[PDB]
Amino acid sequence: AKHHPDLIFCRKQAGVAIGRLCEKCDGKCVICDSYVRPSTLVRICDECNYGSYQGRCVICGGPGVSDAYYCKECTIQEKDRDGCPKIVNL
Ligand SMILES: [Zn+2]
Ligand SMILES: [Zn+2]
Ligand SMILES: [Zn+2]
Repeated sequence: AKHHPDLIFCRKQAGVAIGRLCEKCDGKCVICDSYVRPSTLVRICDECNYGSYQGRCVICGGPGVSDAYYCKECTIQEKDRDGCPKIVNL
């Protein structure tokens, strides 16, 4: 999370690529880490989808087994409207 100073939200325009979650993170919200009920499918930007992290867990980088969602509280607070929710290093 950030917290960290070199870490931040990509927030680039999301495209058609769908964020994933590993077995460990399944059900968890990409933004708040809660298990509030899933509300909207996570999409990531073309750059976050490229490379080593492709198809990997959007939260931890583990092997993706299911699609990531924003929870209902997050969609109410409009956290899905900011763009790509992946944490990046910069
Ligand atoms: Zn949430
Ligand atoms: Zn991104
Ligand atoms: Zn994970």
